[PDB]
Amino acid sequence: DIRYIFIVEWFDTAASLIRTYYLTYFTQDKTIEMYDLKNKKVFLKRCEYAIKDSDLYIGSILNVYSRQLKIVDFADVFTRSKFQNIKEKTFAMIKPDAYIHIGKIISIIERSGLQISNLKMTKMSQEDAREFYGEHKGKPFYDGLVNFMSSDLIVGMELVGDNAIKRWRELLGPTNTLVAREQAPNSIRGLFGTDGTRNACHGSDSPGSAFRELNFFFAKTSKLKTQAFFNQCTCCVIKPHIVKQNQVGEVIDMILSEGFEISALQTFFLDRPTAEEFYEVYKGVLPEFNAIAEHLTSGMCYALEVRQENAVKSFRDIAGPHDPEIAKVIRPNTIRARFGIDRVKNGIHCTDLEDDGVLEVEYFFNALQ
Amino acid sequence: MREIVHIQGGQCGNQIGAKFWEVISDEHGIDPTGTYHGDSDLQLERINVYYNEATGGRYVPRAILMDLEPGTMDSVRAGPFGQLFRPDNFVFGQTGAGNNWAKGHYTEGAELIDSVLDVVRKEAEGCDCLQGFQITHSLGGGTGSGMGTLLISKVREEYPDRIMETFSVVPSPKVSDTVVEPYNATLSVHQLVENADECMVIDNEALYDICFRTLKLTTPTYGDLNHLVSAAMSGVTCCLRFPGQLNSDLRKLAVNLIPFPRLHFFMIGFAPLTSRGSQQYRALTVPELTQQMFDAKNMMCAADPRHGRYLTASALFRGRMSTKEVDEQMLNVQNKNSSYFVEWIPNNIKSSICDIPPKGLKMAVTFVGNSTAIQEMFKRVAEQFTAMFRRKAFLHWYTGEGMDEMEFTEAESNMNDLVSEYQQYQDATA
Amino acid sequence: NPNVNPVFKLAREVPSPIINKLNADLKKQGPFAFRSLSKACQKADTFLNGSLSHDEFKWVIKEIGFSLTKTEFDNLFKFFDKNYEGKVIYSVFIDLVRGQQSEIITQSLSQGYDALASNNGGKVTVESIVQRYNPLAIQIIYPTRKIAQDLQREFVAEWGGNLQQQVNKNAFVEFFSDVRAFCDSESKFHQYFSNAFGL
Amino acid sequence: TTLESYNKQLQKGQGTLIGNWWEERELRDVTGIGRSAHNSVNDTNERTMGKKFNHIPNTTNSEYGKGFNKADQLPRT
Amino acid sequence: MREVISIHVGQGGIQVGNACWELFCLEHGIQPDGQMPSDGDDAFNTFFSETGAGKHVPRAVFLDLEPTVIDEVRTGTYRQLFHPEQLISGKEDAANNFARGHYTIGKEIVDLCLDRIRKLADNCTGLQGFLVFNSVGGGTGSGLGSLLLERLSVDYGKKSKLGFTIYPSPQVSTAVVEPYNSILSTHSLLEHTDVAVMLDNEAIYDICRRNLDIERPTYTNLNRLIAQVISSLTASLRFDGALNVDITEFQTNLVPYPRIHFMLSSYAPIISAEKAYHEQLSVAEITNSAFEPANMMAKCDPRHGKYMACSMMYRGDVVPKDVNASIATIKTKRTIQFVDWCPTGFKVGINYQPPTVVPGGDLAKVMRAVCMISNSTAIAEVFSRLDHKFDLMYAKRAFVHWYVGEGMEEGEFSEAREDLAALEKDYEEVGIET
Amino acid sequence: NRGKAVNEGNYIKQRLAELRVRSQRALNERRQKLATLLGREHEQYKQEI
Ligand SMILES: Nc1nc2c(ncn2[C@@H]2O[C@H](COP(=O)(O)OP(=O)(O)OP(=O)(O)O)[C@@H](O)[C@H]2O)c(=O)[nH]1
Ligand SMILES: Nc1nc2c(ncn2[C@@H]2O[C@H](COP(=O)(O)OP(=O)(O)O)[C@@H](O)[C@H]2O)c(=O)[nH]1
Ligand SMILES: [Mg+2]
Repeated sequence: DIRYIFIVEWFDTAASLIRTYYLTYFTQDKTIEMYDLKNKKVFLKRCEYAIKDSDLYIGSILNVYSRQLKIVDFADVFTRSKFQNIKEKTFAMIKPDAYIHIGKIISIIERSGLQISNLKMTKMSQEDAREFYGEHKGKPFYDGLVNFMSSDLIVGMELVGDNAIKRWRELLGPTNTLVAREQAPNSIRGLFGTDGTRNACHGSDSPGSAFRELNFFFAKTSKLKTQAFFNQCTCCVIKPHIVKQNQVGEVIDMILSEGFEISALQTFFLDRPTAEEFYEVYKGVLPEFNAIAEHLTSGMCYALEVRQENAVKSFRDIAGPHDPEIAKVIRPNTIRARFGIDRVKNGIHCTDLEDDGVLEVEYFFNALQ
Repeated sequence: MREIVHIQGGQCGNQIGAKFWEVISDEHGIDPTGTYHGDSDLQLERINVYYNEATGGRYVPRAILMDLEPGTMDSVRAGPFGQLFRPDNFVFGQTGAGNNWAKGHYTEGAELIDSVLDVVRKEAEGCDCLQGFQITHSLGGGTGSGMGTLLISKVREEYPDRIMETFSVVPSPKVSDTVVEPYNATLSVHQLVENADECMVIDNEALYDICFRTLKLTTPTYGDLNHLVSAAMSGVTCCLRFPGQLNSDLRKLAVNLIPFPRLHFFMIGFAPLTSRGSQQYRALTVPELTQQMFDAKNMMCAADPRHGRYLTASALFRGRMSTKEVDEQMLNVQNKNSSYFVEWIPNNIKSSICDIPPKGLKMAVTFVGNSTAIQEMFKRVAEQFTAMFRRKAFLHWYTGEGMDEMEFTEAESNMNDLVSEYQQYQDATA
Repeated sequence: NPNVNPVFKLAREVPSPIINKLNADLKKQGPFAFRSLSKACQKADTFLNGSLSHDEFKWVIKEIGFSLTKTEFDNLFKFFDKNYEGKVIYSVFIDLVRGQQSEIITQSLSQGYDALASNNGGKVTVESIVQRYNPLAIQIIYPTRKIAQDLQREFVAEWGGNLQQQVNKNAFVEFFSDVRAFCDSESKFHQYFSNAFGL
Repeated sequence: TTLESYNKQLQKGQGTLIGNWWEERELRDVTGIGRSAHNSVNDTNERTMGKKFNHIPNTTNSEYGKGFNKADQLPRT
Repeated sequence: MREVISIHVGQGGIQVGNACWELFCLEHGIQPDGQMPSDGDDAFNTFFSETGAGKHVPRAVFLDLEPTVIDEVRTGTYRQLFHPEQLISGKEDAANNFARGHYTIGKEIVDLCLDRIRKLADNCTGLQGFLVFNSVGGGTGSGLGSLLLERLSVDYGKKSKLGFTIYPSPQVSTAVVEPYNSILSTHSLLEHTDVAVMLDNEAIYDICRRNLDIERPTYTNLNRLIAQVISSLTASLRFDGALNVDITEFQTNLVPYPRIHFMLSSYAPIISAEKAYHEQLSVAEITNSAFEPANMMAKCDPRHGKYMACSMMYRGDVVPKDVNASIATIKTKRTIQFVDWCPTGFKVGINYQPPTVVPGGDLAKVMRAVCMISNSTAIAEVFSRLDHKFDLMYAKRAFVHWYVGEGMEEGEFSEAREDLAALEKDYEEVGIET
Repeated sequence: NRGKAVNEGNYIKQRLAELRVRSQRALNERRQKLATLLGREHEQYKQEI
């Protein structure tokens, strides 16, 4: 048949140096075999580990046999071509009409097959807004679009996948919302568009432009600071196992519908040593510290800032038990119950101490910024 | 620094030197226009050894082209690479040698040798610090054999310490190119032992054997043969141009290849030589290179080394190899052949390495051997010379320009004495 | 001294043998091999800015079928990357490698495009080129034993899968110019132009 | 020595299949001039040396300073 | 306020110094440029002198009679650090003849070398001694190095001199006239140097293979072990510790007699990047690995001779007792016997700075090791073989004519064999039991 | 003269720890409350189940 190949390197802790392995990928019967380029010794051979098809691609991570690998680059002619198709790019963006509908739009995106590679939190400042939409200066649509962008919070996303430049467009629906209902009732515009100026979301019309729009947002030299205020708020984290199971959107709306005013959703990549500095509050305390930490470094994770008249405990109520197993029987209508799986991979995690609410939210949004 | 000077003569010398300059220019990046199209910065740091520079920037060879007849010098210029030479370094006569010593070394050459000597001295005084002179000349040829030896004698007399190299295409036992081959042959070696420092015989017959037995070209041409000797010469001077782990100079070999003052006859070889067909089917390992270089047929001398002994020899490796492989193979070759190397000398095999190999090849070596096998070469030439001197053949020509039969007498005595003293060590034991 | 030039170098020169020898080998692949290098260029450059990164060039180059040694790549990148800005325009790469374009050939190439658009009223489509041509006109540039029935298969395969893909005039010259490099004579290439297009 | 003989000037093809045919076959594939180009000059470098793998390796003396161990750059605590 | 002066000569000397200075520079945070950002104890005065603001300069003296290798140091990866004029270069090569490198061409570089060394000494304030690396089986090192040692002695006197010589091996060597080069160098060094270490080529190969599973090494790999041994030897002078060792404490501790002062060294443990973390590498076993016959860096069998004096310098987080436990273990072991007149013949120092590994090295990170630099009468064999070779090849004046022409006298060779025979007799006599 | 760095430097280490004690002890106590919160939190649910 056909075989897929990859190059893998592992950053041990006991051994200072970093090796380079193979991780052969038999597509016929879902098997994983790993070989090392150096010293010519068969490393791991012909045993399935049940890795989903879509996981393999450059930049991601996957954990196997207590050792967590990171494919760095491709190896041979055939491997590149098969997946090289999935590298196209496009910038998404949602205007402040659907701020109360943030959770849903996230959900439907995952169905199409695209990916939410990154996402941040910004309120478009008036000064640097003008540099954006530069090509729209001449038309009267400029002035109308100027203020609306600066009114309220905005959410920006980057989609990585096939035909994202257009596949985003077709699902995203025609520009004017009103016309969408007559022709495309089942489209983004159809369900959440009021008028032309309040069109729900947007897409990049041109690739060459598509490069431009992002360099404004996720580039290191960016004029969009993470707007937020660090008073009277409690932080919760979507643990990594969720972003793999495709319910990130579903978890978001549930908290929003409870009367909580969401302010931001952002993605952070943090390695093993950094993670341990977050759960030190549980370092030797009750929760059997060692097991949990190692998972949080098994993939990305979204961070959520939440607010309410009473921050810490109230949000905890709907989050009114550490183990989901007890949650199902006696609190079926709690967040943890619906999505929790086991003792150590329990969905959401919100602060459970009154006086430390400010710092934990600050750490995700002040120190690591 | 420590640049060298090259002197060639006769038609054979002209061809060999022209092809050597071709290969050297190709490797160092010098093109027919004489301009620089080099790629690696490592291609100019020691360029001055074989080239000079002047205003304009077209690098020039410091060679000498000369002979007693105008045709050969005329032919070399007309071909490609003929525009690199200084137009001044063409010194030529107007009569021709005709395969008679006296017409080359006493009257005509004496009339002409002054210009060549003057040009050589000017080039030497110009060069910063001399290292030695290497000469390509044919003993069997008329003009070169005689007046070339006069040139060598004069140069050595003028410079006491600089070392002299000598490449000699001696006649072959079977394929002969002259009815009077030994006269200009034996006497030349008679006169060469006292002055020349390093002599490395090259045999035409071996080239044909080596060619049709390994290279496998159906119809070889002189251009092909010249290329092998050219590569040998190019490799002879590797470390002096390029850096490496353990550099070696010409003097090092002399202190390492000349146990006695009068035994300075060496035989050379090249590898790996492979036909155009099997190039990709054979590995390139230190082991595979070892067997070929000692391969009895691969040696360029007419006499097969398996009929004598080995006193001293050096192998100058080029390219990136691992020293560990180099030394172990040397021990294997010196041990598993318990009787091929004189027993009173310990570790009679030389090693060397350079960190830049010739373009277009992975790794190759040049083998230099002080082998007693050469005794057959001299004995055969001397035997034929005595056989044809028993009858005073052709003597009237030689006696007609200041040559007396007794001078010929001295040469044959020198030849026989050299043969006997050189053969003594084969039976001599510690 | 006017009679004596100073040669020297004031501007970088194309390395040459690294570039030319690519021309010789790339000849043997086939008529559409030259097109193969261009396509592989676009496919790697799925971002539409104008070039490929440092390593990807290795990826892009090592797909057509040239496993050049490092220096072979070493010389080429220095000449192409003027100031090591981090990117080298691939468009220039193709213009230098394939060969040279004569004004008449480009003029002839444009004329056929106008004629093809004339029958369709100024519109372009791969269906028209697929529907009308001489598959035997490729025989003139190099003979072959393949059946004419399969030849049409190669023409569609080397083209895009969809039959309604947009085609630009600048693309038309580039597409044929890729073919021309395989032919060794200008007269032979243009006669294919008439024979293939019946003009 | 009875080479040559039953094969005259012919370009391409399997030849006459007599004697030592295989060895010279590749050459004509490599380039022009099957043998001893008549008097299309034959480059002497083509025959004797063989296939060319053109590259100049590094000095191998300048290999000391260059060395990197990525595992020393982690942010750690 | 303590420093040392390093003397490097010869091709092998230059290459070994390259690795030694690589390790030294990496061990102190000074990047190749010469700037040390750190991010401050005066631990860098031992080998480097502050230049006024940032950049440093190593107290190095480089000599070679050929421009090939000297130039590469000026065009490689360290072209902005070394002093522009402290890299002395020659004009012509010695060509592996001792006479050439000792009387005609070697006498027109001694003045410049003495000038540079005088400036180095004057700038230095607490010069502890000299460290010299030179090769004897070659041209430049044997002659130029020996003459330099002679001049240094005659100039300074009581200053100690340590020599990490590079002698030939039993069966693996490059030169065909190497033996002659050795005897004269030994005759010169025996009466002017204090401490020397045999570091033959052959032994290093065996250790490299049998430990690092690298069957195709190169000189570069061998250089790193020598650099590590030098670094471990000299660390105590500059890094803090509990039981310090001063280079002064080798002349008065590891040379029973003024004439017999030849000693052979070893280094371990040497474990690759795979066989590193799955063993114990404890203090107890490492010591036993140091005294194994095959581990030593010189092709000299220890089991064929008595031991007369041994010194060990531990490094890392060793606890003192485990030093004592190992000492007692080796002492009790019957396989090893000590000379009849050395009741207490160990002198151990303990340091604190852990061993450091150069990047991309074959040596994986370790936390303990011992650098045995002991001395033993077993070295008699190495001098036996060279003397036998000299006799065999000088029996009938082979290769002699080269030497007599350069200036050397015919009768000089008589003296060298005389001194070598005297030294052999001294070694044989000293080891006898009371 | 060089002793000033040691006198001033030695000051840096000793104070650093002292400041640490307040950081830890202040950090220790909050460790005490958390165990109480979950414990009593867990105890109830044993009855409730
Ligand atoms: N182990 C080891 N030995 C070396 C190295 N470099 C040189 N040598 C020794 O040097 C000897 C050969 O001498 P040379 O390379 O000519 O150096 P030299 O002794 O200074 O003589 P010169 O040619 O004048 O430089 C060999 O037998 C080696 O033992 C090296 O990098 N590692
Ligand atoms: N291999 C080879 N040998 C040559 C060539 N030209 C001449 N010779 C040899 O040189 C000898 C003739 O020497 P020649 O040039 O006439 O010297 P001259 O007689 O002094 O002029 C012949 O025996 C040939 O074997 C050549 O191109 N290749
Ligand atoms: Mg030298």
